[PDB]
Amino acid sequence: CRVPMAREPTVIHGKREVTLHLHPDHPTLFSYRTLGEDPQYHEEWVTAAVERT
Amino acid sequence: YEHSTVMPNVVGFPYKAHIERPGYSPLTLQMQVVETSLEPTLNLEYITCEYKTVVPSPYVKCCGASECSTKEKPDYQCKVYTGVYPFMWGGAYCFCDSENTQLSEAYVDRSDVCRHDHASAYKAHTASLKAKVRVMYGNVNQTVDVYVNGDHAVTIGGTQFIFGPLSSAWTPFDNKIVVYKDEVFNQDFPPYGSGQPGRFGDIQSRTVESNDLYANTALKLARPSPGMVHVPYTQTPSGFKYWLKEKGTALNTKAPFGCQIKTNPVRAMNCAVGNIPVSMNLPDSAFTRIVEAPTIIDLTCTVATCTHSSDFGGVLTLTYKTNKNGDCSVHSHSNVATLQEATAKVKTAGKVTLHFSTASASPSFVVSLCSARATCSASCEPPKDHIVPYAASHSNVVFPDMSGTALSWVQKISGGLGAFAIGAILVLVVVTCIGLR
Amino acid sequence: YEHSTVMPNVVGFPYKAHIERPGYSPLTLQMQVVETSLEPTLNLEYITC
Amino acid sequence: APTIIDLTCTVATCTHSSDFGGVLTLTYKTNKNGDCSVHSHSNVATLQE
Repeated sequence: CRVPMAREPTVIHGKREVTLHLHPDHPTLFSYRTLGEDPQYHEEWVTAAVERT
Repeated sequence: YEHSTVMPNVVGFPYKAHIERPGYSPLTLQMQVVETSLEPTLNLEYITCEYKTVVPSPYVKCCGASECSTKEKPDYQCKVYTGVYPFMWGGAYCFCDSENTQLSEAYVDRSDVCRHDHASAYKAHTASLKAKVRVMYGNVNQTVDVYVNGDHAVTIGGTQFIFGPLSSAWTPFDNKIVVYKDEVFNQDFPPYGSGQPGRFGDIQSRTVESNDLYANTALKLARPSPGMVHVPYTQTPSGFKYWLKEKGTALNTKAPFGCQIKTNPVRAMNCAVGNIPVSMNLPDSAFTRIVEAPTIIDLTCTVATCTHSSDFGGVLTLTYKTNKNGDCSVHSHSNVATLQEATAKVKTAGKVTLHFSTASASPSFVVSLCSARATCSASCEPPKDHIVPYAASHSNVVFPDMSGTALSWVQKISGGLGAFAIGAILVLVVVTCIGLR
Repeated sequence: YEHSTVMPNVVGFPYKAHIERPGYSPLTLQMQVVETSLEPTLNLEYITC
Repeated sequence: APTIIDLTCTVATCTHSSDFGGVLTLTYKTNKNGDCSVHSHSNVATLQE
């Protein structure tokens, strides 16, 4: 079954954090987990351009 | 020659064991894990898949009276009505005007296809590690698969390695898990035979092929509307489907320590936790005779530049004075620094350059070239990127060593302060002494 | 990698910026001006001939 | 990049003329051969190379 690969985000580096310029064109997922101990997970459906940090 | 050591369980960490057999040239041994599957033992508590409500055509025995013929199918429901007037197309269904019966019946059954679309409900209790390790000593450049428990013994061209049990028994999987297609949720499923309508496991088969099918689903019948031949029922929707919509964040996206999750042989890979004790039995053939290893005299460290970056951001050159040319081991006895190279080539010109990573502003580590030593130091620099795409190459040791500019300043203030305290103590004691005698 | 420096606005002065990137060999970046036009905006008040 | 150790100045002759009227030789101790940067952090001098 075929499936597109979404636009790669424009990473912006910062002190101990990033700010991604998500640029979708149809509802996609986005989940980041801090692979340390007791992570800070997250999972949301991006529908339009956003600036998630 | 038995040798025991511990390596961090971090995939992609170039650990370097440094065995020192008296009467033999020291030998370095660099090894690293490349993948560590963590398979827990499972018991298939039960299997759930979307139900299917079978509704046999009503047996409308009109001009008479039918009876509720009870059955034993899962959640079987049989209802008998009276004073009902079916109206099959083209006119009434029988010459009677009243005194008629409809034997409505309906019962749950597993979907026609859930050998492909079921959601197992295993119950995992005990973990079992399994790691792929690469070892590079002399020239073997080999990789082996071992079960990290302390009983699997792998032989790599002579030497024998036994990877002891993992230091910590931490396991991301909770007591009960639910594996659907590719995710392993940390749910708490209801025990078999106690599923509730609407939520997970309203339909519970003991196994994919077995036929028990505890099917509590609140399937309820209702009298047909006059002048029609439906068999209405009010069944709470597929509980399994509602679980799909409200499954929540799957364990794949919240596993601690960055443990990647795979499903078919359910496992957690690349779990970066704890240490891996390693015991090694070595044959004498591997080692090198001292009389043949180029001897080293007047060893000296001089760090060209140190930057405690995530990768190897520090270069140190060793000035020595050898007798011949060849190669032999190097290693940092301390842990604050990790060398990139394992074996360096020694030449008549007493100069060899090594690259090391670190995480301390003022690291200090006893470098060991071939057979000698040299107290090594540096004044390091912090990088300016805030981010890199590769993991660390240095144990996170940030505490400086004495003689560091940070501690040296602390020593200076304390030393001056201590002298002031001593001077006051001496003056007071002298005053007390002269007062008494 | 951002790096901000100041050069003297003197034609033909071989300025030599020196960027020290930790984790990398320091790079000397020499640069010099060759001509600096200073054009102001005008408003033709009138013409006299 | 080649590593440098034991760096020390020695000015053969300095005449503070308009041009590069000062020559200094640096004695060092490297591990290999190559090229890399040179720069005077202070402003009282301006290197040509």
